[PDB]
Amino acid sequence: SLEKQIESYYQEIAQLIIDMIPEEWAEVRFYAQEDHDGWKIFFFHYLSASSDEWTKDIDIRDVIKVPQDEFMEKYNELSFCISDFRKDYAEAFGEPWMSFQMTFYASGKFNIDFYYDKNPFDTFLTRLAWQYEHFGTIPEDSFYKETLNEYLEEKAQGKRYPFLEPLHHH
Amino acid sequence: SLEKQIESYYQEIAQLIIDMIPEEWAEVRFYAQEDHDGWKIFFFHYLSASSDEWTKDIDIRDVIKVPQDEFMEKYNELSFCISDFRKDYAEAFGEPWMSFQMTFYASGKFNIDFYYDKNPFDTFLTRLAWQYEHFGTIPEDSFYKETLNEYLEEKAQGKRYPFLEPLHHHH
Repeated sequence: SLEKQIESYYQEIAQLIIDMIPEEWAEVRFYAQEDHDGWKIFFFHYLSASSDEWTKDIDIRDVIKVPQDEFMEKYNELSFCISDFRKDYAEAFGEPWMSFQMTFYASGKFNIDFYYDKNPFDTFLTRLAWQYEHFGTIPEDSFYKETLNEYLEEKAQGKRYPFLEPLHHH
Repeated sequence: SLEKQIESYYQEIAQLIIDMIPEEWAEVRFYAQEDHDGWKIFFFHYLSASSDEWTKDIDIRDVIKVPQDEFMEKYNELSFCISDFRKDYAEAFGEPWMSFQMTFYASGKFNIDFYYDKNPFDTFLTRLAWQYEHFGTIPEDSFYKETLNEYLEEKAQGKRYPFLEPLHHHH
């Protein structure tokens, strides 16, 4: 079925991410983006089981035990998998996704949503805005805070970027 | 012309590498490989203008002052450029290259060669073997050393891997 084939892409992507995570995790959220011209942004965050804090993929290198090339190899395979998935999806569906979001849990639950919007933001600002939407994080550094304001002023005008957003007292 | 179009890829690849380099540099050596199923290895080293020591691409991230995502962005663009190049080259000439090496200098001078062999080694060992062939490096760490032995054992049998060797009767 088409559903099972989508599950296989999920499993293959999740496994590559799991291969890069150096410790026990409770939850992972992954963002992947590619346009018609091959411009790409992708990253994941994961909830550490032992500290209960979210950790960025890019921070793994600080604590990594295996050689860097081993990590970069999985990174490459993940970047390939994203592009290969996009082509096949476009051949089947008739058009490509522009981005997707995937969350998965220790329990084996997952969900994946596809989006067809252009992202006007660069990699650095895409991650901060993604963080902001997913976890309410304002960053500590002042330059990072200023950069996040770029996104926040866009939202203040009534613009929305559902591609980087998660899914009555007073 | 075909010559101009292909030189335009070389320049675009060099510029992406230069964007990642955080200091003055005298020389860069680049290796790139992709097969038919999209399996990829690529990396560069550059020669510092002062030190003057060779530095690995992967070690740049210890010293950068920009956010990591800015470097990862340039990394992604370089990676795409490689695959985009390969695919256009295959369309034009009928068969893709399997790997290539490029050296370029501060002056804008460069040398390049294309290969059509399959590399049986993985990313980690490929760099070790590439470093062994370009700079004669033998790793201090004993795990790194015994990994390189896998490659040296092949060489003891007369096997050669020109896709990772640098681009006479004196003693």
